Amino acid sequence: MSAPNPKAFPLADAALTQQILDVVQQAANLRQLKKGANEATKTLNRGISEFIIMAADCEPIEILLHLPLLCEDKNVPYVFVPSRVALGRACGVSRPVIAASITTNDASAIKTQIYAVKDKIETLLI
Amino acid sequence: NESTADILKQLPHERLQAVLEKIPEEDLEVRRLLSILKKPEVVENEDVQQRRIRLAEILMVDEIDLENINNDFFTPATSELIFARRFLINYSLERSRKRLQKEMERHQKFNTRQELLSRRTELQRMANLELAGSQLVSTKPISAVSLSTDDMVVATGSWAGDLQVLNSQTLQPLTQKLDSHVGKIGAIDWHPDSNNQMISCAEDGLIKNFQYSNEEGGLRLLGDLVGHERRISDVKYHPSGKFIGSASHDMTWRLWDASTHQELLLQEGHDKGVFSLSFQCDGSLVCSGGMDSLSMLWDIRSGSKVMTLAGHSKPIYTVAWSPNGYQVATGGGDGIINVWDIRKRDEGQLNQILAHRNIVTQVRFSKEDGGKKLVSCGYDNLINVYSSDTWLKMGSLAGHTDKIISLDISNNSHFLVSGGWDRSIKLWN
Amino acid sequence: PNLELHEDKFLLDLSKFKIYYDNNHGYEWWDTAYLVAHPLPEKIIKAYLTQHERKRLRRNRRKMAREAREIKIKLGLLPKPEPKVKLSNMMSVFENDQNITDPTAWEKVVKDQVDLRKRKHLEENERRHEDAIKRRKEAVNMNVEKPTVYHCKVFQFKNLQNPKIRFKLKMNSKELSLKGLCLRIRDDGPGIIIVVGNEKSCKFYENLVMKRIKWNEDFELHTNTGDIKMDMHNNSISKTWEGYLQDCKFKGWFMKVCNDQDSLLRTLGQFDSEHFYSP
Repeated sequence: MSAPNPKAFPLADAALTQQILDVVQQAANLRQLKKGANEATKTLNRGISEFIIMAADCEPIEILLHLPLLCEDKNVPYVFVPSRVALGRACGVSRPVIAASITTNDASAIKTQIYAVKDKIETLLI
Repeated sequence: NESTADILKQLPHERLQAVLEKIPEEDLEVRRLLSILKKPEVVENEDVQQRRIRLAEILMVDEIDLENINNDFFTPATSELIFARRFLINYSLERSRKRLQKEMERHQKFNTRQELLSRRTELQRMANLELAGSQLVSTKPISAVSLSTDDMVVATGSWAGDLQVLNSQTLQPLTQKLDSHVGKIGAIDWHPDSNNQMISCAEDGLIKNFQYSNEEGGLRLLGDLVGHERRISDVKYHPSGKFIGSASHDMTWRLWDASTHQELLLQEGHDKGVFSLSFQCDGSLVCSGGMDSLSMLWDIRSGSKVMTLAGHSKPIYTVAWSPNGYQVATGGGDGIINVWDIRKRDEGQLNQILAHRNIVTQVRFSKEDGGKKLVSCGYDNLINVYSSDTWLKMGSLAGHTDKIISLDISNNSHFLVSGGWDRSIKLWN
Repeated sequence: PNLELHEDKFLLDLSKFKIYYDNNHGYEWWDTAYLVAHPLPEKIIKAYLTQHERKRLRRNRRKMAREAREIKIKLGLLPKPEPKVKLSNMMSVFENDQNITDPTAWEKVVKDQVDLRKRKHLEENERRHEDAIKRRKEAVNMNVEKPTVYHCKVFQFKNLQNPKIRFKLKMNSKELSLKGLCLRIRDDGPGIIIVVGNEKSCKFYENLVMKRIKWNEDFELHTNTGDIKMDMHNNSISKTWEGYLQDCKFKGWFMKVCNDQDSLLRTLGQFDSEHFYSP
């Protein structure tokens, strides 16, 4: 690694990242996912989001640091995962992606993976 | 015969297919080379035969060679702090002596019948408790609430890190609010004596000494404390009264004076975050909980790590000392409360209450009465009541709709105040 | 006095205290040393890939294979391909073999020919299907590799008497590799359940205990004499805790019966689990 960014918080570990990124991609294929900052910021304003994933090592980090303060008002969990390049892949994109918002459909197929991971994430926010 | 074999050999598929059979066949054997060769150990979906081919495809392109060639100090300084340790010893030693004597005196009477009635009464009292009101504070969850030594006023810290002081009995509305310079509040604590001061730690790595003025909303900064890089999770006043100890994230719990606002001790020893610091009632010892799941005792006077406690397989959020002073209690991400009494040492050690599901934030003993009950808060939305003798769970109370960051209990034990992700402050009977 | 309450622990001991105190020489086992100039610093995966990286891989994988086969026919290692024929294509293939001359002899060849191709599809399927099951046995052989952390659960109920309930709990525990145990009081007396495993396992089992199985349901039990009704409506289940543990000393999942509330503890006592029971 490199010095993990002090502002990065909650930071998911190795074992949670595998469980999270796997859900991301699993949602990508049902197109319940939304990738990128602005696409994610849109979600919260509307009110459809489930949780946000962000890149920890996003350079500079200040460009996404607004999401946390928005999430806390809409009561939406969030975490950082350790690299952007990995998050890029899971969304089905060649290229680096710093944020992503899974959305809501309560008829969904993957519904029970999501509640699983939010339950894990909200633990990190102590 | 040569030209027939050469053209076949020159061909890429064939060139690969020859290489595939010289590479070992097991999941582990194949895998190890990959990680050593730095390429991804595993891909999306694949059976091992597909995995094996990838090796070859990688081995072919780079023209890389075969798996054959592939494979403690004593720190001096700070005499001035040294002076303090003496003070602590004089204060500590006397206090401990008094405490032990007092404990002994209790022992003599026995007359079990009275006591065993008392516990029953206490449990019944605990069973009854209910909400009085809710209330509001902000739109961020409430990270810390604390009651003054007279139990008339509560301070509430938001994640937004603004503190409003409320009136114990009624709560309505409040006295007056202040939006402090800091954004995300760790903990808030009262000086044991005057009821004129508080202290608050937060995300910015700066601790603020507040003067609470009379019935005025003119809460006044007495001074700021510097030295901390990361967010500060917990802060406490020595039982004495002179010293404040701070414990943050960068593996440094720092012992601070109130008056001079100086760094008396910079301590090290955990390997990740340190999420709580507790001071134990004779003012002899501080126990540090950490994110590395190691509860580590410390002797302030010698500056010697004493007894390391291992029990928590997730981060240890709260470390609650007991009034008696011979027991400690911890809580953690793992949904366990450990209670270690140091006297036994050889074979008594830790009694685990299995308390809560979904973490534990703040465990609290009952202040008066030497400590008997435990009260704790997790994200399970419930709130618990424990004996300190059996550590049987007695009762639970649900009035919160959301998770609970922290809770403090009335000195008499006629209040319980709990604050919550849901943004209210709920007074329990 | 008293017992489930475990008041027994409240009661004070003078000799331990007095003996301790005398040994201590006044003020605990802490400050005994006192009756210190320096202060001490004390030491111490999967990648995915996109849609376009599938194509390129699928095509560059396919290309190498087909062109390699192409040379094999040029070089003469391999049979020259004969035409595919169907009942559509049937009429206009004038390959030298008995087209109009033998009309029903050319029906059979094509109709036989069609089925032989299909039979191959079926064969590739069954052969692959069978191979995996052998391959499965290697999976069977593979031996756990300890997880670092053990998720756990705990459940508590009024009655377990129904056998159909007694049986499921034995199966699924053995089916899912859940370590743990179960206990209860005598027969009709209430009890507890414990389970431990990877977090995916527990969730299945938790679903079973609560939402699938009906503990309030009525059953007609068999006794040594014959069959009799039982009404368990009052019986109910609820979870106590789920959490995390340094090690799971449970070796196997062992249902048992205890007559008292005490050996019940001593049972768990063996596992340092006394606390998991709640009165």
